Parts: sequence; structure tokens; C-alpha cells
Amino acid sequence: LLIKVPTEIVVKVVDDVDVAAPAVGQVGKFDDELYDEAGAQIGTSSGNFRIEYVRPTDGGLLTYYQEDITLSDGVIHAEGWADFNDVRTSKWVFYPATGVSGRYLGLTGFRQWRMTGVRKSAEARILLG
Amino acid sequence: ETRPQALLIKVPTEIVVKVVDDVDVAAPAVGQVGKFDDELYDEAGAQIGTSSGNFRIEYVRPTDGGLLTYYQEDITLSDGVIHAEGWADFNDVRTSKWVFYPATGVSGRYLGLTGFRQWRMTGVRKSAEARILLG
Repeated sequence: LLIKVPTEIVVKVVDDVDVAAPAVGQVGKFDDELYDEAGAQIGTSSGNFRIEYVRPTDGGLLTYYQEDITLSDGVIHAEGWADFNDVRTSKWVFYPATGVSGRYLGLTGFRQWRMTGVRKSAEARILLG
Repeated sequence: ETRPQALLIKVPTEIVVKVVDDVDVAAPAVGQVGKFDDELYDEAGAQIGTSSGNFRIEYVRPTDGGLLTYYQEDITLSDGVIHAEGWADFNDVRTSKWVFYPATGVSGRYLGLTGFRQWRMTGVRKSAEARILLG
């Protein structure tokens, strides 16, 4: 299973992140609404993140994301690591996704997204098995 | 099915046929490495491919002491090659938890697909359980 999300709108974000010069300790809390091709809302997401350390091999700004994505037909939890340098230069990021209820029960896999507008939009994929 | 959007390969038995390492799995350390050559089996017990790869323990994560480790490998299935690489925590590796990193189809059926290589140790230096998930 692949759920494509061409339009993920961030409706509320609260954060002390400097997108131009992010740093360890900066945090964020977001609410998103998830849209398919037609423009039908297929779900929402509530989550947060914290920029946690500077990785020594490349100066990656390793950030930890947690979120609950509530779709029409079940909840998906997702959690893990991304480099904020990728987030902020519009590269794809990813981290594990676990089916919690509904049709997603027993499916696991991965939550992927790419920023298309700062503090406002992204495209996403959810890939499960 | 022609041109499936999502693909899942279950690998319930992955055998570590050869492994050359200097890892102390009781207490691993930065700078330690391993080379592995595996064989991959499906539910029915027929061989579906091999993997050839390596890893190295690169740093101590300051958040929690995770031993972040960089893996690369070329997974040669009967119907095509999949390259996978990226980061895992060796404390997860050695305590039998699932780890993963990105995968890219390089040839055959997988050309133009991307996703993840997932696996869990079943016997340290002996065997594992694996999943390939592509889109």
C-alpha cells in the first residue's frame, strides 16, 4: 500500500525555529490537514518535533518528529529522525509509521514528506505493508 | 499486476552466510566494522536473492548513547538489483529490534522504485528477518 498526498497544509504551527539558521533546542508543534488529488480531505495530523543534536559526520541537524495522523478509515502513528537541513531545503524526509486502528491495524511502514512552502505546505507519501 | 504502485517483499529467513567483523557486540565501539554476505528466502523456503554489504559504527549519539552506524549493501534478487544505505543504531541491531534505511531500485523490476530496507536480527552472526517496501 501507497497513499500519495500531493497537498498537506499546515494550519497551525508554533515554533522558535530559525529556518535560515536552525539550532539544537529549537522545537515545533504542528496541525496539518491532508488532501488527495480531488481536494477531498483524507485526514489530519497532530505532532511535534525537537532539534536534538548536530551529527559529527556532516553537521546534520538531527530532529525527532512524533505525530498521530487521523485518516477517515484509521489512525497511523509515526516517529523518528530527520535532518532539519533536508527539511528546510525541500528534500524528502522519512520515519517509521505504525497502523494504530481501523484499516491500518497490523500495517507498518513509513511516513515521508517534503516541504513545498515554509510553515504552510508539503507533499507526502505513506508507504505500508 | 502491471506497474504496481506499492511493492512488498517479505523475507522471513535471511541467512548470514559469511561475516567478517571486529565488533564487540557485548560493548560496541566507534570505528568497528563488518562485511556480510547474505542469502534471502521467501515464506515457501526458496532462495530469492543475495546481499553483499558492510557497515561501520560512526558516532555516539549524545541524546541517548545510540551507536549510530552506516550500512550499505547491494541486494541482488532474481528479478533485479536494489541498493540500500543509511543509518541505524547498533544498540537496536544487537538487541533484536527492527532497523531500516532507504532503498533504491537499480535494475530489473525495481528500476524507478524507492523505499526502505528493513530488518531485524534473529541470530547474531547467523540470521535475520527482513522486509523490502517500495513505491
